[PDB]
Amino acid sequence: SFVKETVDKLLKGYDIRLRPDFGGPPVCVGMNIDIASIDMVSEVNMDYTLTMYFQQYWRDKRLAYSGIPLNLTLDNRVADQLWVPDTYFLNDKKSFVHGVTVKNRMIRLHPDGTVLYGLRITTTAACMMDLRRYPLDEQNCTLEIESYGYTTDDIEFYWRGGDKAVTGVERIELPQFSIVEHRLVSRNVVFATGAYPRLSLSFRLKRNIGYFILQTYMPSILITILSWVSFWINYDASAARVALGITTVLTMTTINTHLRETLPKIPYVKAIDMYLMGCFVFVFLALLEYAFVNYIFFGRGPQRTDVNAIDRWSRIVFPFTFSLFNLVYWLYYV
Amino acid sequence: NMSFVKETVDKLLKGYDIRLRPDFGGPPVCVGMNIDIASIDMVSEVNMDYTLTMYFQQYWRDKRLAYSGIPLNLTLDNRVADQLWVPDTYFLNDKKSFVHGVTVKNRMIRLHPDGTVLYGLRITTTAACMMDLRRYPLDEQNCTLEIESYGYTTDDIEFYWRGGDKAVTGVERIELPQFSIVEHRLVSRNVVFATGAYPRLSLSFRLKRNIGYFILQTYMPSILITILSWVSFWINYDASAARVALGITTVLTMTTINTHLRETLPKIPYVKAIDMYLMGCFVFVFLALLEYAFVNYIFFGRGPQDVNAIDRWSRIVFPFTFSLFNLVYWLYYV
Amino acid sequence: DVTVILNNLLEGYDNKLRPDIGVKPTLIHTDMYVNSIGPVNAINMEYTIDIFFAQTWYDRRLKFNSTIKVLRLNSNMVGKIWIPDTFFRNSKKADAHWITTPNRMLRIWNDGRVLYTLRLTIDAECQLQLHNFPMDEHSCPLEFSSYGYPREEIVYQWKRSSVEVGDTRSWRLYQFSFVGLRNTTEVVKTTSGDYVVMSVYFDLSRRMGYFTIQTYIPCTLIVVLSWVSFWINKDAVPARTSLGITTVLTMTTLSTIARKSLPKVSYVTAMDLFVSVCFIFVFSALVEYGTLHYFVSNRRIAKMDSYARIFFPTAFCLFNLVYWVSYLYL
Amino acid sequence: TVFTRILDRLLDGYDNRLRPGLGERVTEVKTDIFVTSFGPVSDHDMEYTIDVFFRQSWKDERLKFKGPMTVLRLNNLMASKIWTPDTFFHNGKKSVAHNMTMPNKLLRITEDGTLLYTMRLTVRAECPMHLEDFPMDAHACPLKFGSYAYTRAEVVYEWTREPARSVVVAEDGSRLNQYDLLGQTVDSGIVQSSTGEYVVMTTHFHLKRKIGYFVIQTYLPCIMTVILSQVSFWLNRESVPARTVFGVTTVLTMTTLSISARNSLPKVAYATAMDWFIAVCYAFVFSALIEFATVNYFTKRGYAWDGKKTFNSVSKIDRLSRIAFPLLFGIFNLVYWATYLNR
Amino acid sequence: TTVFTRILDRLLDGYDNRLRPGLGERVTEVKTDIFVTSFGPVSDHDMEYTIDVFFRQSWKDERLKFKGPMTVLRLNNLMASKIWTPDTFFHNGKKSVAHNMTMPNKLLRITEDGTLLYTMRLTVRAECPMHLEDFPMDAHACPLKFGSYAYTRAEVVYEWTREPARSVVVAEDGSRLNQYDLLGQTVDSGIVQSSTGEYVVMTTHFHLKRKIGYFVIQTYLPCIMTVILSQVSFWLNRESVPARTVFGVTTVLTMTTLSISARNSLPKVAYATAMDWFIAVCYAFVFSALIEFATVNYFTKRGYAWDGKSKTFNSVSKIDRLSRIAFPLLFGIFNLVYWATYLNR
Amino acid sequence: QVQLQESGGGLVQSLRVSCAASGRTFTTYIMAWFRQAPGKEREFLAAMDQGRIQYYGDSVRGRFTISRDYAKNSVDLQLDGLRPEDTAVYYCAAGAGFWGLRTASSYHYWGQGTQVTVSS
Ligand SMILES: *[C@@H]1O[C@H](CO)[C@@H](O[C@@H]2O[C@H](CO)[C@@H](O[C@@H]3O[C@H](CO[C@H]4O[C@H](CO[C@H]5O[C@H](CO)[C@@H](O)[C@H](O)[C@@H]5O[C@H]5O[C@H](CO)[C@@H](O)[C@H](O)[C@@H]5O)[C@@H](O)[C@H](O[C@H]5O[C@H](CO)[C@@H](O)[C@H](O)[C@@H]5O)[C@@H]4O)[C@@H](O)[C@H](O[C@H]4O[C@H](CO)[C@@H](O)[C@H](O)[C@@H]4O[C@@H]4O[C@H](CO)[C@@H](O)[C@H](O)[C@@H]4O[C@@H]4O[C@H](CO)[C@@H](O)[C@H](O)[C@@H]4O)[C@@H]3O)[C@H](O)[C@H]2NC(C)=O)[C@H](O)[C@H]1NC(C)=O
Ligand SMILES: CCCCCCCC(=O)OC[C@H](COP(=O)(O)O[C@@H]1[C@H](O)[C@H](O)[C@@H](OP(=O)(O)O)[C@H](OP(=O)(O)O)[C@H]1O)OC(=O)CCCCCCC
Ligand SMILES: CCCCCCCC(=O)OC[C@H](COP(=O)(O)O[C@@H]1[C@H](O)[C@H](O)[C@@H](OP(=O)(O)O)[C@H](OP(=O)(O)O)[C@H]1O)OC(=O)CCCCCCC
Ligand SMILES: *[C@@H]1O[C@H](CO)[C@@H](O)[C@H](O)[C@H]1NC(C)=O
Ligand SMILES: CCCCCCCCCC
Repeated sequence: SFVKETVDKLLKGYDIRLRPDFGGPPVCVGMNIDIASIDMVSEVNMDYTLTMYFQQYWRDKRLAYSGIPLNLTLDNRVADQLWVPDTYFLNDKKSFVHGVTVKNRMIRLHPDGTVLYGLRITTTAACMMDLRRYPLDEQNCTLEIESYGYTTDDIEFYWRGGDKAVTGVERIELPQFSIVEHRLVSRNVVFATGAYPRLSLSFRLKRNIGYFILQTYMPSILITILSWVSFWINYDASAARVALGITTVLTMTTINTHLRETLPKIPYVKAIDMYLMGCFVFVFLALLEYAFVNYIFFGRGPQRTDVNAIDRWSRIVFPFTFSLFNLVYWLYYV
Repeated sequence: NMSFVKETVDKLLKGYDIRLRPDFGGPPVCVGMNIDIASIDMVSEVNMDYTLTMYFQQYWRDKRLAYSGIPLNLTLDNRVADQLWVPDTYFLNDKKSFVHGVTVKNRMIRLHPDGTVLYGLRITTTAACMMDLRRYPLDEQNCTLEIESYGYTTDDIEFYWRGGDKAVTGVERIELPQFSIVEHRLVSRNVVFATGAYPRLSLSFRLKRNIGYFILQTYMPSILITILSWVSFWINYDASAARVALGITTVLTMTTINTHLRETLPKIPYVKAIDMYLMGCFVFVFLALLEYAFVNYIFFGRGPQDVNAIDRWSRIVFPFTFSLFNLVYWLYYV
Repeated sequence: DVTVILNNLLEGYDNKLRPDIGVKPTLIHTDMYVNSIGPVNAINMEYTIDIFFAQTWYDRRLKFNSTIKVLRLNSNMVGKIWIPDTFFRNSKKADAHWITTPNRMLRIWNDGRVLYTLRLTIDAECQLQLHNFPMDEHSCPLEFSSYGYPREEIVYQWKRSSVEVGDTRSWRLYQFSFVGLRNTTEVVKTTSGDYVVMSVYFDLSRRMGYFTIQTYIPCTLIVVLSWVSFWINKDAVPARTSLGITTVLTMTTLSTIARKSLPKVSYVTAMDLFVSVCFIFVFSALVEYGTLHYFVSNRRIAKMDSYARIFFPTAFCLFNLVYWVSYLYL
Repeated sequence: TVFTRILDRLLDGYDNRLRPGLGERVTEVKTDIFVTSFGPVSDHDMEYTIDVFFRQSWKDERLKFKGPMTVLRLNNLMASKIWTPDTFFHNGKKSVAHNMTMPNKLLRITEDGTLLYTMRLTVRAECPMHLEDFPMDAHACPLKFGSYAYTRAEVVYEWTREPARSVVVAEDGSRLNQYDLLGQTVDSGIVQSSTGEYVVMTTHFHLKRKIGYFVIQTYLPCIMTVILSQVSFWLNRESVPARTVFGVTTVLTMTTLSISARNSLPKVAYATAMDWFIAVCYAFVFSALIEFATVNYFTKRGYAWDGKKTFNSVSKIDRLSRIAFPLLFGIFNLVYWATYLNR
Repeated sequence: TTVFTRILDRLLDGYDNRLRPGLGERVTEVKTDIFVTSFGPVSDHDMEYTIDVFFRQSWKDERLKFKGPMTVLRLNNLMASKIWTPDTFFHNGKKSVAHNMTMPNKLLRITEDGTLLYTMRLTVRAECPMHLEDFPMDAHACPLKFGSYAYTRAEVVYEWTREPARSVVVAEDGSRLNQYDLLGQTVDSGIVQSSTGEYVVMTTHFHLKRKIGYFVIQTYLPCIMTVILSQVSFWLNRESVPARTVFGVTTVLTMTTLSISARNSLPKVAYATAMDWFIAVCYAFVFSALIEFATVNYFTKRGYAWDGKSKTFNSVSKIDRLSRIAFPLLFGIFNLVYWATYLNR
Repeated sequence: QVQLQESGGGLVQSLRVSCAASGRTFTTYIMAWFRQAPGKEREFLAAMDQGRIQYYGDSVRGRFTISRDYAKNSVDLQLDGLRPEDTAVYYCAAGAGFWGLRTASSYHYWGQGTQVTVSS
């Protein structure tokens, strides 16, 4: 009864087209975010999807009321009758506000004129990713918050709560990543026309290497080791060393082609391609080694170093070079 | 000058009732249609439909919208279409369609002094196309687009192709990924029923599938594997390791070709022309390996209780039968 | 008659204000009817569910004195009266239904009781722990609360027939089996305030019939198949080498299927452990012959095949005993 | 002139929030469905698409009128101010009401007061499936619809004609690649819920899968691969490398076929009829190599018989395997096919 | 405060948004410029690309002249929908999005003299037809054509605000391409003719060159090594019949595996690309290496090879000697012809 | 062999010049016309891409008309108001328009050329 009179009085004569303090100091808009979840980190599309509770705080003297000590929570449809900041996300590709059962939006008024405006937004933000070190890569994805049509002479942005403005990051579980840290940046984009407010929220994602050890690196190492067994097989066993050598080449090809089908399509050379190619060369050279051994004994036999010396030399250089190749690879990318 | 145009438009829209068709109590209003096709894409064999974007124009005369004193055609804002009468034209085989709305709704309303109204739309529609793929990939397809009036018979509305055979343009500028448009036709006919005849227009294409990719990736590798299985006939019958390894690896190779083409090609769960050829080649390499087992059993099993005749016989029959199989196959589907 | 009653109720009615605003919290009784639980998408860590969501509260502003006991209406009057802003907290995507008309129901009794039901399809979020895959069990939740009204303004409460299900066989669960259902209630503290959150937990257990036939048995047979070399004469170098290396190639092919329907989690699942150990067994069988061939020809040791005929079958049976006990029972 | 006047007076004092005959009778809605095309069936999603012309006819005495006209066609804006049945599909997932180029709805009013409501819809509906007999499986996909907010005491549904002739499918309205539309069964019943008892109209479409694709792609390659494994029993026991390579490459061939066979089938956690067939074929190919391991264990002389000392006799294990293995596989096929084709 | 409110209400009294400025008097000239914030991913399978732009349009409307203390008027988005704006659409656009999160990303500004500035943020998905005959050594010029949908050349004309080269600005970090390299863009305007009249079209072409390094390591190098591997068998002794037979057949199987995977990385087109011919030639070479051994084995008289201690033994096949030279030479000649054909375009 | 045969032209005091394309379909290629004055340079005249967008040079804007017959795979040039300055060799070009559709270096397929002589 009494609340109905006060609420109707506030909206009577309200001009949505005018910001608070239209001719005076810029309206200070504070923002804090609660990250509900993060998912769909796509290396192919170079973007990510996060759901969050985006809340904006500002003061409007036109909406101040007296005689009621309560904080009036109004129906979400009243937001269309009030002024709200023109906040948008610069790197957002596709975003929406959830509308079940009703539109996920809140308007809460305070007796001093403070307005709390909350939205539940699922946005897909573009993230430029450098995958030359994939899978041992660390990514930095941001979210840019800006005002579309207001300069710092009219609106100002700040993180409400300082470094605690963004909450819920520590509870995010990514199957392929781990959030090392997050940062909050509040800067003005100074241009010739004027300064524009901007808030930046950035996450540093570190890819987990455990998946690739079991599926990529260990299978490639064991197949490469098996190709060295032919060095201990007698050189006369032509049908055995060739069969052992050519099947490991086929096995390496099967591993390489399978990974190309299950991993994301990133058409440039990555750290995972160099290792697979290196292992493919080693099994290629192992089969080539016996061909040199076979040709020396048989091809240059009747015409007439030593046949057994090549195999004995290869029993040391091949295990040594592959370990040296791994040592260079793992130090360079870590 | 401009102020005169403003009052003329107000007079035309004063008293206009969008619930009445032109010549409501008289002869049916003739609606002339022409289509400018922008592109055809996503011709899906799995979903049996294709997606096309087109400029859809409709012409009809409305004497209520006749103006004098202005020698110009009045191109009005696209939002004026909601204040006029437009035909209830729908696409019968349409599965999913929309009108582009960037930067505004892509529609036009152009008025002519005699009363002729031009109503153009930019529509992207996914139209159903039932495909007979028994001859895939050596097949032809006939995809149509049906245009009908939802609630008006031939007594109220009539359709015709404005310009005759030149009504539809842009067909020859289309470049499909795996097809080639041979010809297109325009059909105007009435759907006769007991209640009455309903106008209908039909635009149809004839798609011819390109064969270059299938020759290089499906037929030629399968032919080479089949020819390789005949090498066993020129190896000595006592070379069990050589002939069996050659025979059983070609069977494995044919299985690799069949199973991987199953994943690559669209999922069409019935027997096609591509499946018969792959199955035919699989049987031939199966019989080549089965041939050696008969040869080996004769010499060693029934031996103690000539084996060059079966190999000499196979050196001719297998090349001859496979060529005959190709002759019957390519004459049937071409 | 009825039109006058409807017009009178809407006259002087402000839908921006909840019933009993400033007096007492609005008590809401909620019921849910699970029409079907859709497929569980482990890759995206989510599941689909279709429900009929019912809410009941009291609005004294809607009392009417008449011979009619209850007004039974369609979705037309939904936007005219106050409606709770209930939203599903763990929903990635939710949609109501509109064919052929908005699937909503509004019923108002003469004493002011309002019943509001609607049909929803919800893609809720479920964090799956796959350490025991494919012998894993999950309890996927479904939480909802008021978006803007704290615990001092809107209080939710389960009715007696809180959650009801129909034919569990008609559901679209291919990989999981419904094995139970629970409902809870708690208070969650956020920046805006303290909210009453109601949760429904659906217990799911994966079925291992497909993985036994496709992975566990073919992998076991190949490991047994690699033991055939131990009974082949050591002089048959091409036979034992080709048998050993082809089993490794076949085992590599089977290792592809291990990670097919699950996300790229970076911890060793039960399926990965079995496949990797089976790969090591066939790997060691070929290495065993390479050592035997070298010492006998190229250079206890001579009896290595005798011990390999016993140790390899014994070690694999010991592994299976430890593997199938630590996961099925412990 | 007169046509315009009648349209204006129809909605005078009309309340679209109230069904016809509220407190007087039970609103009777007569419905019939014309299926223009039975769309594709998604086994992975367990849903089927269908495009229909949904016709609904009822009587509303508040819309009577007098004039020379007999049937009144209504504008869609005017048709949205008139009460219409709240029909919804119980098993529908996400249905699309076509809006190109205008809303595909039509409302006709006769002078008697009868209304005819026709709309064109694409309906995606849940079709639960039990694929334990895949690919020799048959399904009855249902289509259930009824009122949402009105119980049977207020709104009832009837078919316009006899139920067999109240659902019409076009001659070429079949968009099924893997199934065959045997026929449809039309019935109606009562469903009781927590809010009341509702009239439900049901239509069951009967589908049967085509087995021809799976025979050429899966069954024949598996059968021929097994025969190749059993072929090695006719090779001489002295050729150890030949019979060893033969045994393991057929195992690898079966592994390749088993993997590709489960790609076509939607991901279910239970064993289908095709899974059991491949599992048995895997055992037969596996047992063929185990059989040679036993034969090789009793071979004395490495050399084999020549054209013209002593030679190894033909193994009794090989002789019995040339009969027992082909016979057991033949018996299994006779049992396997007679089990599922008699379903 | 009240002065600002009065001008906004006074502006639209008598205004008719259905009529373009200067209707029947002059041509409505629109000055446009585009700032590309990100040139998004290019989809080879769909033959389309995504682009994020700030689209600007400027024109003069004498009906909106105002006098007051302020020189620039900022309009609410509701009021901006009551004023005539150009019906600019993208001719090759497929499905574009006008962002409205959290508010409509539009801005209409009016100067005192009646000049309007209209900036909007758009995500445009445009079709880019491609000739993939030279894949993966192909280059494309993806266009971006826009103009008026309803107004002919005699009613509305579009122009670039500045010199056309400087009118379209791409951000330094704009490129979001994994497989292509954005070399630059050319800006031009032209005239199109349809069944509804002559229209002015503003075109921008983005020039993309595909990266080749990925296909060299994944496809080209393994194929070359496999062909070299098949030719390695020519150095084995002719008496190793099982060894050279397994060598020959397994290289064919290895090539078959590589060929299938390499096609899965290419969009589904039915014509022959440049990589298809390279694999087909490599397939022929590996096929011939096994046929060559079949000819060598057909003349091997004795089943025993030479021994270290030393009877007559088989000689080195004259077919094998020539194959050690012809096959490496023919494959090397093919590589020079293949690369010089496509890298010189 | 892909060739761009050019017909028409000759001694003209309205002149229409055609360009027949054989050996390759240029439906999705940009077909352009170029003029080469004696010793000066090669000058862009007109072009038309797949979308029928017409481009013209400043010196011939509104004077020359370019039309493409997508069915017959040919491009025609309509010359009106000819001047002695236009007396030069006219070429027919087709290319993908890489790095600008006005640069001569962007076109690969070139016609044999046609000589047009204007005498007043
Ligand atoms: C950024 O931009 C985006 C857009 O790009 C924007 O999203 C849009 O947001 C607006 C709201 O701001 C949405 O509009 C509402 O839509 C409600 C229904 O939504 C469903 O349907 C949408 C399509 O609308 C058609 O169908 C509905 C019914 O299904 C019908 O009501 C409409 O009139 C319309 O019908 C036309 O088309 C159909 C065919 O489709 C024809 O059959 C028909 O003949 C007619 O031609 C659809 O788009 C929606 O999908 C979207 O959302 C879902 C999630 O919900 C998502 O999954 C999808 O992907 C997609 O995004 C969805 O299916 C509709 O009920 C609302 O109507 C209200 O309110 C309007 C306000 O103007 C009012 O005019 C109406 O009358 C009505 O008032 C209520 O309605 C109650 C319910 O019916 C009723 O009980 C009340 O009585 C009252 O009705 C009347 O009230 C008056 C008194 O006021 C009384 O006199 C009368 O008698 C009567 O009782 C509203 O239209 C829009 O749909 C969104 N679009 C999209 C694409 O999302 C986004 O919000 C923007 N963000 C920001 C921050 O700015
Ligand atoms: C999966 C099979 C498991 C079998 C497990 C059981 C395996 C098992 O018991 O093998 C022993 C025997 C081997 O028979 P096989 O013919 O292979 O071996 C002969 C046998 O050892 C004779 O005794 C030898 O004669 P002798 O030394 O000169 O006097 C003869 O020497 P040679 O003169 O020819 O050189 C050998 O070749 O097989 C059976 O009796 C078949 C039983 C029915 C087997 C039914 C199988 C279905
Ligand atoms: C794809 C190849 C198709 C080739 C088709 C044509 C194949 C074809 O004609 O083969 C026959 C011959 C085989 O020669 P090759 O050296 O392989 O075989 C020797 C040859 O048969 C001698 O005649 C034998 O000596 P003789 O009889 O006791 O005196 C000698 O026995 P031995 O002394 O060692 O005990 C054999 O080893 O080849 C050529 O001459 C190569 C010509 C150029 C071939 C160029 C091919 C590019
Ligand atoms: C769960 O629901 C039942 C009714 O089904 C109710 O009795 C019980 O109290 C509820 N539990 C909680 C914790 O609310
Ligand atoms: C004289 C050598 C013949 C070699 C034949 C190799 C296979 C040919 C298949 C037709």
